Amino acid sequence: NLTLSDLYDKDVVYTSRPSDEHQSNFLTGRELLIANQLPVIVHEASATDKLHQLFQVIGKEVPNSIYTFNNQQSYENLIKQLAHKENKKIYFQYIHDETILNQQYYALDKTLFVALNNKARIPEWTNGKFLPKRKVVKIEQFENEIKNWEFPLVIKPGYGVMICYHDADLQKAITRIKNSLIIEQKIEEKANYCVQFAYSESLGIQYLGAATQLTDKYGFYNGNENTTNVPEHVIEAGRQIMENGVNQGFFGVAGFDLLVDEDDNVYAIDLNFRQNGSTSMLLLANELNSGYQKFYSYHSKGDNTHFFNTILKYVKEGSLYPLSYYDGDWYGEDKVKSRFGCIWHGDSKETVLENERAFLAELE
Ligand SMILES: Nc1ncnc2c1ncn2[C@@H]1O[C@H](COP(=O)(O)OP(=O)(O)O)[C@@H](O)[C@H]1O
Ligand SMILES: [Cl-]
Ligand SMILES: [Mg+2]
Ligand code: NA
Repeated sequence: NLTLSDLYDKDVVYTSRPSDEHQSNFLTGRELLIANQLPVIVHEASATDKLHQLFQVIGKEVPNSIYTFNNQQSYENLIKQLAHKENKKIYFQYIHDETILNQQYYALDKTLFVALNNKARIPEWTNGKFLPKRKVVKIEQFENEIKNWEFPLVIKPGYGVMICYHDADLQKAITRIKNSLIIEQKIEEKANYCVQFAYSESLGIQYLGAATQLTDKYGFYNGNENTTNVPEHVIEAGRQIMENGVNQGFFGVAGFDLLVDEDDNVYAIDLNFRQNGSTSMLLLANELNSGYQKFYSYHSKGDNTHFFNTILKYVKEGSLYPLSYYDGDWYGEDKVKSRFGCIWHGDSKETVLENERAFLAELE
């Protein structure tokens, strides 16, 4: 299976940190087990002895090719040092301000990265295909325009995504809104997929697989599950979107949130020209039970020692594959909440989800 160094040239250094600072630090370790030879910028608390212990159980090692930082200033100074004095190109997962690093030191064209990930611009990347009823509306005209829409509908920035089923939901959304907004019909989906692809010049476009997104009825993220039953026309919709981005210079990993309705129509509701936590579930498939897999993340309830030791219990049982660990005790005992990203895997959904619930009960 592919690793990230297969996609990125030797001069690239990778950061998955968003520009909650502790949650952002926790994300720096997200890709460590798939990075291989790619150097990764990681918070010190994301690679303590606790991470080494978890990886050791499953026969993995922490990459030696990490650069660490411990606060905002050290993060920003490290980026400048690598680009200005070590001839590195920085591959970002999230938009960073120009004061941090001028565009000429980006591994991937910043203007293209912003355009590919701009939700208002989805129709450009699908060539007008795969769209629900959807309009981009300036905020001053929004309240009057929204009266023309039937429920259920979705409001997105052009607060986060606001799914509205009725007038009460809409009035709450309007209060939170008070330059542009996306209004979209809420599709009554029978399936969703996050379909993922990689590209490099030597490899061409490669389909990596797909994960289902677990979301509540308001779209809030509750994890990702494995799936091998992706319809060919869903894969092809994703491949077309990938090719559109690649043709303008995209390289690396991308994932597309594709919904399918009861008539098998495909809707592209979110394009992520960047990777996510579930990319690791696809690329580590050789080490996971294929029966059922669920990727998610968890926070300490307070006692970081009990959090870690409960995690270690389940890792040693073999049900729980550790991906990332932010050690809040790096700041002092229980001063900051530890955080953990992982894959539950096993023979069936029933047994795996029972293990997850047992773990959550043991924590609380
Ligand atoms: N038009 C839509 N129809 C149905 N569900 C939607 C729609 N837009 C968003 N959702 C739901 O909300 C979730 C989050 O929306 P998304 O646009 O993917 O935002 P994010 O950028 O936070 O991923 C989706 O995964 C899906 O479950
Ligand atoms: Cl843009
Ligand atoms: Mg999404
Ligand atoms: Na996106």
